[PDB]
Amino acid sequence: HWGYGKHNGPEHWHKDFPIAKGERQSPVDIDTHTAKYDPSLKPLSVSYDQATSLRILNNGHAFNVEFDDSQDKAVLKGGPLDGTYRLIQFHFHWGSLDGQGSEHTVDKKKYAAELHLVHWNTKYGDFGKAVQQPDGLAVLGIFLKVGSAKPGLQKVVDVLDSIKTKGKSADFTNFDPRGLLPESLDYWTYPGSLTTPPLLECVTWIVLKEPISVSSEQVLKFRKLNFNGEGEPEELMVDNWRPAQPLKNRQIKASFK
Ligand SMILES: NS(=O)(=O)c1nnc(NC(=O)Cc2cccs2)s1
Ligand SMILES: [Zn+2]
Repeated sequence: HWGYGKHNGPEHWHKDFPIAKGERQSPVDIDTHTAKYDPSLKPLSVSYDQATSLRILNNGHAFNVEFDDSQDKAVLKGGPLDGTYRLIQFHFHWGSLDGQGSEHTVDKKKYAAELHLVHWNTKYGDFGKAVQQPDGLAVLGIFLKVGSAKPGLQKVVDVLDSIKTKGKSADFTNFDPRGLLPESLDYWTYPGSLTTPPLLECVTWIVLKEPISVSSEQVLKFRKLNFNGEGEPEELMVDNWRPAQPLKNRQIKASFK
């Protein structure tokens, strides 16, 4: 099955998922000088005050913190979006070294990790229907650099020992995702895809300009997770990022000058 190793990594995905070579694949390199300011772009509206987190799961590729999305509790609106997108889960991609780990790059620069807050368009009724639509998802992407600790990330870091291996889950209630956001909501936006199989071209990507800083100890704990299940040979969950894909016929728009 697919993964991030030598024999099943991103260069192999197209064999099971031919859309891997499609017209709107993600991630991409964000060339900041080529991105065009669009003064018609609205400010982002992030309303996470009523967010209800449920649990955290190691899925063998990353870990997902999942939310109750059966009501408008945590929603993303505005920006390039029409309508309301409901938060369903967040996860990260990270490196084996601080010099790599992000999926999007900025003028070819790689960050240590990248946070993805995944939202689905409520007009499609549920996530499964939404991913079949070109405007089905909105993923808010936030870069992580190594520096000062992010206090709002610590509760995530501390539960990771309980989900070390593939298939392990733990209760994860009352987590506030607002503690993962940077100060500024200036963003770049472009139409793209899921960055893991099935690689569906259903995502409006909104990537924040300002990274958050996390500590060396915090990202070190991400790297102690396992791709494998318990009782299988240990393989550290690191470098679970897809590299930049061709931009093709797309324009990246910026919300800021
Ligand atoms: N890296 S990414 O954000 O582009 C993604 N790639 N695949 C994804 N699949 C899902 O979010 C399905 C799930 C919904 C709720 C729990 S899992 S997100
Ligand atoms: Zn992701």
